[PDB]
Amino acid sequence: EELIKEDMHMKLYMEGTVNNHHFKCTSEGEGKPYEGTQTGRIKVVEGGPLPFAFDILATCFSKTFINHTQGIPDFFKQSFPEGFTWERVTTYEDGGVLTATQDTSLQDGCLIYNVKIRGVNFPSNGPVMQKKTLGWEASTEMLYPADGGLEGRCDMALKLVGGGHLICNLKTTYRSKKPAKNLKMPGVYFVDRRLERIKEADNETYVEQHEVAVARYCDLPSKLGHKL
Amino acid sequence: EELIKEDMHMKLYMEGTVNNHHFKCTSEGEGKPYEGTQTGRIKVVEGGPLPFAFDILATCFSKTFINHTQGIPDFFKQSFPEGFTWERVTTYEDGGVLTATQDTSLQDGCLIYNVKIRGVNFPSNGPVMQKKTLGWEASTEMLYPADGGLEGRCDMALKLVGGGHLICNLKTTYRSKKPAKNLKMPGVYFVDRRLERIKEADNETYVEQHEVAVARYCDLPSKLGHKL
Repeated sequence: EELIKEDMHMKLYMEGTVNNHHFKCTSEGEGKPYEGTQTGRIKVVEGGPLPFAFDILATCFSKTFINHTQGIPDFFKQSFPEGFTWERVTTYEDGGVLTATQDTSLQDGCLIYNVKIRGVNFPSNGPVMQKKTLGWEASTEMLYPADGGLEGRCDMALKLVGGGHLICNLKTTYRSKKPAKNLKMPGVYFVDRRLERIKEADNETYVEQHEVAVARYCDLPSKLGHKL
Repeated sequence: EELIKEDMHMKLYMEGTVNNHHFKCTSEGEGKPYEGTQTGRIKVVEGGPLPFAFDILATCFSKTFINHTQGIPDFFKQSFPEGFTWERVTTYEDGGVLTATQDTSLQDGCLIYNVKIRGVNFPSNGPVMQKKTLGWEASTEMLYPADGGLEGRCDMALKLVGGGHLICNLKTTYRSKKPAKNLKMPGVYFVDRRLERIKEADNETYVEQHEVAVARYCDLPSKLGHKL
């Protein structure tokens, strides 16, 4: 955590496939890890233009930049210098499935991300393959300790050209590369986010994204103590 | 909404099956619809004792009692006197699937609920059929307008004897019995809840449950206006 400063930069490398279309991306950005804000500027550097909506890649581009306040133990910031990994399956209600695995490390004061994606069964006439999406609504992820790490569960709503939504479900496992001895685990908690597309160009082969993410425990009264 | 007073009572009838076990329940309770709090006292009146954890029925026992503040249009309170319905499928990560359909009406100043449940494929040696559960964690449901009504998506964590969790996903459709002409629809929003078992007796054939539920829009700054 002393390694995670008030301002920090990131660099990312990504490779993957979605329905038999291969691609690679890179990004660089910066943010304020304790305020929960960050910006990523992303280039598709192989396989552009992608034949699918860039939106389905948005959550692959940063858990160190969540505002955990001084009250919630921060699994992610605590993991440095060793870092941590995440592994996710996102399931779309029209059948698309996107798996992703990620490594986060700290090198020369810069966060370094390496992400690998594999998506299949996106319907050819669906909004993702037809590029009829308009970004994500805000969301809430529930995180809970499981087997020495954290698991996350989140349902997200993708805005559609024409006004509807297409929903997906995210199941994520977060694992620290630091021994359990050295981690204070949080209880069950929540991260509220708003991830927004700020800019794009050349048929989505350049995209700028911003996220704000703030953690909380449930602050509702408890009748089991306590309790308002 | 003038029909929904600061204190209101409820009565419920429930019938269903879970893995070839038939049962019926009734409940009666009261709450403060604008404060988002309620209590239900529930009896298993046929098929008791149930061979499964009562916890899987908990979310079948009340959307009128959500605190929507004065800022979020309240789909549920607006629906009266006609009322509304909900239909849900809850999918457990170990394979159990529970479908439920519900009618809410207002009769003589009392809310009346009629619920029908059908659950299948709960693993015989799983925590539900072995009655190794210890209640639910707090949760957040995302609600969004869809096709004249609202849909909800929520992931919940069931506490397990021994310390783990078993996760499930809830997909719900809420439909008003009042014509669209007469409803102000909310935008996408969130309901945070804490549902707690207060009391139980005679092998879970009597259960008292309390819920607190408070709605919010995402209050995080937006870089698309606006924006802190």
